[PDB]
Amino acid sequence: PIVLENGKLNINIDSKTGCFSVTEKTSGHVWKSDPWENAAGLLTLTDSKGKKQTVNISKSKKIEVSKTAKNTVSLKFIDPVFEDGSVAKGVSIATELRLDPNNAQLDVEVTEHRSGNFTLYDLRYPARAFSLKTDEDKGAAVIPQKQGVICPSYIFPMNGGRFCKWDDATYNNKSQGSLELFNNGTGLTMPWWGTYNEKSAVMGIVDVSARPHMQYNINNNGQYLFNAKGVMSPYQRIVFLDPIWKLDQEKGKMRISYHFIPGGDYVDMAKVYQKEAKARGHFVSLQEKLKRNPNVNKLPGAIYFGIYGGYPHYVNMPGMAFTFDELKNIIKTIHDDLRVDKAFVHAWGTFSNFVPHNYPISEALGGPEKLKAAVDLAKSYGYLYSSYHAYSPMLENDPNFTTDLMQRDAEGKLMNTGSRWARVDPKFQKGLAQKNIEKEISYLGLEADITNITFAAYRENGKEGRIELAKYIDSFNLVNGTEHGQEQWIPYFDMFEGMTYLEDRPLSVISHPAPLFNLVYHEAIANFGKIQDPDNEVTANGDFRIKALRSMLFGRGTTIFFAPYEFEGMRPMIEMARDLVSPVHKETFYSELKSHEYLSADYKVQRSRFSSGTEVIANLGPVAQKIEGGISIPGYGYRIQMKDGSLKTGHFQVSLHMD
Amino acid sequence: PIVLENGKLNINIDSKTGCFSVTEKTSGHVWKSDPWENAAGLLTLTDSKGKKQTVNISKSKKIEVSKTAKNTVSLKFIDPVFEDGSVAKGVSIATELRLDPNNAQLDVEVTEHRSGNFTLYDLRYPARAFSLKTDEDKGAAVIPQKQGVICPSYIFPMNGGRFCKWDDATYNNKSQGSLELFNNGTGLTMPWWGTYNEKSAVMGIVDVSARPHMQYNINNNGQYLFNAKGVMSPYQRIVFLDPIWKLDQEKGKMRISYHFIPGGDYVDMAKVYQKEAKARGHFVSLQEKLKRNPNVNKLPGAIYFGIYGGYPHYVNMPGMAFTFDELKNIIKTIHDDLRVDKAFVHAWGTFSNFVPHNYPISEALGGPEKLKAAVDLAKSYGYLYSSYHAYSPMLENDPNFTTDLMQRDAEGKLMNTGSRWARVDPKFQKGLAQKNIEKEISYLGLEADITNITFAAYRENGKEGRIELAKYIDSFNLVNGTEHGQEQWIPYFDMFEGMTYLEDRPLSVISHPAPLFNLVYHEAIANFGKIQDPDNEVTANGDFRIKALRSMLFGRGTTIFFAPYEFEGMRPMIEMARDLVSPVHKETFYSELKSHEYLSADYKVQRSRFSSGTEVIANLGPVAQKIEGGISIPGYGYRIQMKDGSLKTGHFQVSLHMD
Ligand SMILES: O=S(=O)(O)O[C@@H]1[C@H](O[C@H]2O[C@@H]3CO[C@H]([C@H]2O)[C@H]3O[C@@H]2O[C@H](CO)[C@H](O)[C@H](O[C@H]3O[C@@H]4CO[C@@H]([C@H]4O)[C@H]3O)[C@H]2O)[C@@H](O)[C@H](O)O[C@@H]1CO
Ligand SMILES: O=S(=O)(O)O[C@@H]1[C@H](O[C@H]2O[C@@H]3CO[C@H]([C@H]2O)[C@H]3O[C@@H]2O[C@H](CO)[C@H](O)[C@H](O[C@H]3O[C@@H]4CO[C@@H]([C@H]4O)[C@H]3O)[C@H]2O)[C@@H](O)[C@H](O)O[C@@H]1CO
Ligand SMILES: [Cl-]
Ligand SMILES: [Cl-]
Ligand code: NA
Ligand code: NA
Repeated sequence: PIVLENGKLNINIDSKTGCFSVTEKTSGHVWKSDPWENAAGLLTLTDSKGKKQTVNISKSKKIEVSKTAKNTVSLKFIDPVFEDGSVAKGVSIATELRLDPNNAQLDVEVTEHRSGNFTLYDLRYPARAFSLKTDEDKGAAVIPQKQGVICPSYIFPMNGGRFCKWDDATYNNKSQGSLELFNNGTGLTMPWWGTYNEKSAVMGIVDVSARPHMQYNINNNGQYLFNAKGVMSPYQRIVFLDPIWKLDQEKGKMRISYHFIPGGDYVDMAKVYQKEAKARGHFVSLQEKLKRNPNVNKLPGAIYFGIYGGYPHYVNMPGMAFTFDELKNIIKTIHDDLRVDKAFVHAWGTFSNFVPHNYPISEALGGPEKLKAAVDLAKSYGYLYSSYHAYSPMLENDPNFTTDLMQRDAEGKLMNTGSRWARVDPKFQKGLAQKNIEKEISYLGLEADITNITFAAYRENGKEGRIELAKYIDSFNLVNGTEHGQEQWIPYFDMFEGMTYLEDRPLSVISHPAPLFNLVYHEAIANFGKIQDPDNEVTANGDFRIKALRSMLFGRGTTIFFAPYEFEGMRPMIEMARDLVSPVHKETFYSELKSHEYLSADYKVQRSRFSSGTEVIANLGPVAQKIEGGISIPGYGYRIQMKDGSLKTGHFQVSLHMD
Repeated sequence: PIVLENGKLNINIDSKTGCFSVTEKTSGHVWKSDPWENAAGLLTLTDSKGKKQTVNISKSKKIEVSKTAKNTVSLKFIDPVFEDGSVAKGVSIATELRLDPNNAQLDVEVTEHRSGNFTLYDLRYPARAFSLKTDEDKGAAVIPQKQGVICPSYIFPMNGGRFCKWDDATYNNKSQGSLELFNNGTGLTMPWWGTYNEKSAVMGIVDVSARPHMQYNINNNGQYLFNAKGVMSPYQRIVFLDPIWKLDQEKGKMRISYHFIPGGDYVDMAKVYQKEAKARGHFVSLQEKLKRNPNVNKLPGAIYFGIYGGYPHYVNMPGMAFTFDELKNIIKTIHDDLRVDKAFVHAWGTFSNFVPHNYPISEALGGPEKLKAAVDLAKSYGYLYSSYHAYSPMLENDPNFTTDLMQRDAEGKLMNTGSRWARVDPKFQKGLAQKNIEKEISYLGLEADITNITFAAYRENGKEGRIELAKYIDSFNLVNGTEHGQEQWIPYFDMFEGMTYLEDRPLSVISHPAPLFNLVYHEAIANFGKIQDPDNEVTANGDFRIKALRSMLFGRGTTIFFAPYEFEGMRPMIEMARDLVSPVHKETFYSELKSHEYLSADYKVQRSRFSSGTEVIANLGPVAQKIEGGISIPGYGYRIQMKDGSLKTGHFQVSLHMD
C-alpha cells in the first residue's frame, strides 16, 4: 500500500488496483473502497463489435500507481479488459489523488483519457466510494436535489404506507440512477454531495468548470446489475454517490474536492460549500441588495399572490382571464378584508399578444388606464406588483409564431421543438425585453418585476444571452424575482419563485426534504413556493398544513396561486398564512439558517434555527411526539421561539361541519 | 369506396388505403380515420439491415379490399414500404371488418400476418381512429386505468397550478405513451376504452383471449414524431386511443368490438361493458356472496384498519412491531372510545417467520393465546379480523431464502429477481398456504381472511397456480379479501384493498378520476383504499377531505393504515369517517352505481346516484360552486340524499389553533 499522510487523514492506496481507503483520524472512521467488485473506476465504452459495455478499470492490463510528491499519487489504467476477455488496446485513463498538507481535503481528478479505435462515454471515478453500510452505519446520503434531500442509510419507524414504499424502493430500480446538475427538473442545484454516519462526514465539491452527473444508490444491493443475467445479487446493501464524468462531452477539469468533517452532517456540508459559493461569486447578500434598493424590504412577510388568468397559455381565456377591474378588486380585498400587510401581486394575463411579445396592455381587459389603477392601488398598500413576462417561449397557438427566433443545431435541426416555453435563442432575449419593459416601468410606475422561464436552469448553451438579459433587468434597480432560479443567477435577482420540490421526482419515497439550498443561500436569495405546487393545492408535497409548517422550517415565503374563480376558497389559507407564516417569514428574512435537525425517529419533527434569534419546531406528521425535555409537539403542530421572546404554539385542525 | 351499412351505422372503407370512417346516423357524427398520415395501420418491424422500423401499412405495394360476406370486408396489406423505399418483401397483414346486421357494433380483427425473413413486432390497427379534435369536440377519452380516468378533449377552467401542468402536458411527451392490461401498476383493469363528444360515444372491447397494449394521445399534435428530425409538427392536436397488437407475443384472437352509443359518455360505456362482464363470468354479485356467507354483512359501514407492524418487511422490527396485548388494546379503543360500529381489523405482524412461511404465531409478540384473546375481542364486537398473509414473496433478508421456489424463463434465467414480493412461482403457492392456513383458521376461530400480492394482477403466466390458490382460499367460506384485485378475481373474493389510483402515474396531470371500474362492478366487489395511499396520508391523490368525499362518490370504503405509534393521530380521521363515510357506505354497499356526473366546468363538483336510492353530491375543490337550481355546494363540502329522503349537508374546514 501507498500512504498519503497529514495530521487529519490517512489515504491508503492499493498499488495493484488503485483503490483507496481514507482514514479520518479524529474519529477513527475508515471510508472503504468499492465493497462490491474492488473497482477503482467504472468505464463505459464500445467494444470491438461496437456494442457498449462497462468495465472495471482495476482489471486493466497495466496499472501504474506511484507517489510523486509527499502528497500526490498518479494512477494510470492501461488497456482495460472486457467481460469476455477481449482487450481494449489503446485505451487508457490517468488520474491523480492530491492530499492537502494542512486540511482534511483530498482532490481527485481524471487528468487524461485515450480512446484508441474505441469510444469512451461515462467514467465513474471514484467508483462506489465513501459508502455507508445499510443498517450498520446510522446516517444518510446528502443530495442537493432542488432544495435538498437526505437519504437515511438504515430502516426506521414511519407511517405504514410510507414504510412499505420506502423499503420496497431500496430493493428495486427506484433506488439507483443518475441526476444532472443545474436544471429545473429532477437535478441538483449545487455541485456537491456527501455521506455521513455517526462518526464523520465526507462531501465532494465538483470543480466549477465541470459538469459530471451524479450516480446514486440508496440502500440497494446492486440487483439491477444482475437482473438481465437472471441471477441474485451477491452484494451487500450500501449507500453511495458517485461522480459520472462524461468523457464524450467534458471540456472542463474533471476534479472533485473531498472534505472530511468529524462529527459532521448535512449542516456542516452546506456550510463548507457556503465558503465555496462565496469564492465563486454566487453569494450576493440580501442586505447588500437592500442597500442598493430599499424596496427589497417590501418582501419580508409578503405572501406571494399569483393571479392566473389562463395566460401565457392563452390570450383572454374564457372562465380564466381577469379584467383589470377584477384585479383591482382582488387586491383591495386582500388588503381591506383579509388585512394582509405585505404582498407580491403577480398578475398572469395583462397583455393582448402572446409571449415573447409582452405588449400591449390588453384593451379587452380594460386597457392601460385600468391596469394603472390596479397597480396604483397596490402601490398605495405598499405591495409589490408585476405582470407576467417571458422572453423565451415560442408557442404553436400564437399567430405571430416564427422559427426565426429559435436556435438550430449544426445539422439545421430546430432545437427545443419539444419544449415550447424555452424556444427563443437566448441571444435574442434582451432585445425582446427591450421592446416594452421600459415603457411598462415608466407608465405603471413599477417598483418590481418578475421574469419567468429563462433563469430556471444554468446550461452552457445560451448562457451569454441569458447573462445579457439578467444584466439588463438588474440595471433597472427594481425588486426583481425569477422562476426557480439557480445559484449562478443569485447576484441578479432578489427572489426565486420555487427552489423547493417537484411532486414526482426520483427518490421521493426514500428521502426526506432537507433545506440544503437555504442552508447555503438563505441570506442571499429569498425563495417562495412554486406556482405549479402552491400552498393552496394538495399534492405529493403536502397540503396547506404540511406546506405552511415546512415554509417556516426551511425559510421560504407563502405562495397562493389561483384562478380568479377560486378566490373565495383561498381566504382561509390566506388568513392562516397571514397569521402564522408571515410573521416568522418577516423575522427570519435576512438571516442565516444556522442549523436544521430532525428530532424524531421518523424525521417528521424538525427544528430550524435562524441568526435572527428565531427557532422553529414543527411536526409534519399526524401524531403528537415528544422531544428533549418532555416537551410535546402536536401533530401538524409548531413551537416557535420568536426574537421578541414570545413562544407561538399550536397546530392545524381539520374539523367536519355536519349541518 | 366499399360500404357496410345497417340501420344505425355507415362504414366507409377506402379501397386504396384501407382506412375507414364510421357515420353514426342517429347523431350524424362521423368518426374519422387517421387524420395525420391517413394510415389504416402502423406496423413496427425490422428492416433488411436489422433496424426497427414503423411503417404506414396503407403505403404497401398491394392492398386488396373486398366484401366477402354481406356484412364482412376482408383487407390485405402486402409488402410494406420502408421510409427509404426498400420493400419488406413477403410481409402481409390480413384484417376483417364485420358489421353487426342489427346493432351499432363493428368488429375489427387482425386475421393473419406473415413475416417472411423480417420480424414483426407491433401493430396499431386501427391506427389513430375514432379521434376527437382538441378544443372542437367537447368530450373525453375514457381509460380504465385502475379505477379509471377521463381525459377531456379541450381546455377548461381549473386551478392555475393544475392548468399550467395540464396544458403543458398536452405539448410534451406526458400525453403520449402506452398502457398494458391487468397489472397493479399503471395499467388498465378492464379490456376496453373509448372516446365521446357531445353527439356520440364509441368504445372498443378487446377479445377475451387477446392482450394488446393501448396507445394514448391526449390532445397531442404529434410533435413527439418530429423532435428527432428537429421540425415543427404539421398535424392537428387530437385525442385517440389505439390497440397495440403485439404480433411477436400474441397467441389469442386479435379482435376488438366497437360499440357506438348516440348521446353516450363513460357511464354508458361502462354499462355496455357490464353486460360483457357478466357474459364472461367475472360478475358475481355481493348479494349472491351474502347468501353463501352472511358474515359478508359485517362489511357495509366497516372501516378497514391496517395495523402495520413492520411485517412482512421485517420480523419483530423495533419501534414498529406491536405486541398482541397492544393489538387487543387498539381494537378495544376503536370500539369503546371511537365508537366504530363495524371494522375489518388487519394485523401486519403476527408470525415469527418471514412470508411465504406464515407461521408460527410469534412467541415474541405474546404467543397464540394472546393473539387469540385479541381476535376473540374483535369477534365479540362483530369485527372482521385477518393476519397478514402472503404466499408469493421470497425475501433476501429471510434466512429461508431459496431460488428453488422461483420461476425461470425460456433461457433458464430467474424471473422477478427485481420484484421480491412476487418471486415464488404461483404453482407452489397453494402448497405454501396449506402449511398453516387451516390451523390458524381452526385455532383462532376465524371468519375472514385477506391474502396479499398474488391477486393484484392477472397475467397469463402462472394463472393456473393463482386460480388453484384462489379456489383453495375460497373453499373455506370466509369473508375474504385480497390486495388490489382484478376483474378475473371478483368471483373468489368479497373485497379488494385498492382498485383506486397510483400516486405517480402516466396521465395524472391531464385526467380526472372517474369511477369506471365501480360503475361496472360495484354490485359485485367491495373496495377500500390502498394501504400505501390510505385516507390518513396526504398524497398526490389528496388529503382526508378529498379522499373521504371521493370515497362516497365512488362507492368505496375507508382505509386507515398506520404504524402503532401513529394511533393517537388517527383518532380525528377515524371519527370523521365514522360520522360521514360509514353511514353512506353502509347504505350503498350492495347497490349499483347507476350514474356519475361532473357538474362543474372544472370537474370538481360531482354527483353519484346509487340504486339504493342514495344521491351523493360533493365538491373536491376549495371554492363553493353552484349547480342546477342555484344549489350551492361548499368547498370540500357535500350534499347527500339518503334512501329515506333525509338530506345531509356539510363540509370540512381546516383552521389554525394558536395558543
Ligand atoms: O415531463 S416529465 O414527465 O414531468 O419528466 C420530468 C422532467 O421534465 C420536466 O423538467 C421540468 C420540471 O417541469 C417540466 C418538465 O418538463 C420541466 O419544467 C418546465 O420547464 C420549462 C422551461 O423549459 C418552464 O420553466 C416550465 O415552467 C414555466 O413555463 C410555463 C409557463 O408558465 C409556467 C409554465 O406553465 C412556468 O412555470 C417548467 O414547468 C424530465 O426531464 C425528467 O426526465 O423527469 C421528470 C419527472 O418529474
Ligand atoms: O417502480 S416504479 O417507479 O413505481 O414504476 C412503476 C411500475 O412499478 C410499480 O408496479 C407496481 C405498483 O407499485 C409497484 C412498483 O414496482 C408495483 O406494485 C407492487 O407489486 C407487488 C406485486 O408484484 C406487490 O403487490 C406490491 O405490494 C405488496 O408488496 C409489499 C408488501 O406489502 C405490500 C408491499 O409493501 C403489499 O402492498 C406492490 O406495491 C413499473 O413496473 C412500471 O413499468 O412503471 C411504473 C411507473 O409509475
Ligand atoms: Cl419548501
Ligand atoms: Cl377512490
Ligand atoms: Na434588483
Ligand atoms: Na368469499
